Amino acid sequence: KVFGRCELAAAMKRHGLDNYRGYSLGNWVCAAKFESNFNTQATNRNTDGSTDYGILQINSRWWCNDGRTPGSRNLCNIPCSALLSSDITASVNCAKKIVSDGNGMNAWVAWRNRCKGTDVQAWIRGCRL
Ligand SMILES: [Cl-]
Ligand SMILES: [Cl-]
Ligand SMILES: [Cl-]
Ligand SMILES: [Cl-]
Ligand SMILES: [Cl-]
Ligand SMILES: [Cl-]
Ligand code: NA
Repeated sequence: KVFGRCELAAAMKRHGLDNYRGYSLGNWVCAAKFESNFNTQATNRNTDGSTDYGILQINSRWWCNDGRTPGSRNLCNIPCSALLSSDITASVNCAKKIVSDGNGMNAWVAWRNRCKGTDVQAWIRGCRL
């Protein structure tokens, strides 16, 4: 599923991301834009052999099991394929674990390079929430 901007903001708000670990909802929408273009089906291979999955590009090195990243962990206790669902529940729940790990939203390279320090409230402007 390819979400619209406000549609995703609403889904994220309902699943408790707004101000989760102090990150306002715009930060999460901005991160999803630039990680996946709001597409739950997005996948990208990394150099190390791990793959990033879903709307928040969650990596199989640590967070999910894809059966092809040897020596990796599955800290969210989910198949990576669960992160590609039109239902963002699994992604949001695993994102909460990531953002709690110590590095905040710096875990998301697109967030650090394209969202951090910018006017992220723009991403939820005009939305009904
Ligand atoms: Cl929308
Ligand atoms: Cl947009
Ligand atoms: Cl915001
Ligand atoms: Cl699994
Ligand atoms: Cl959803
Ligand atoms: Cl933080
Ligand atoms: Na893994």
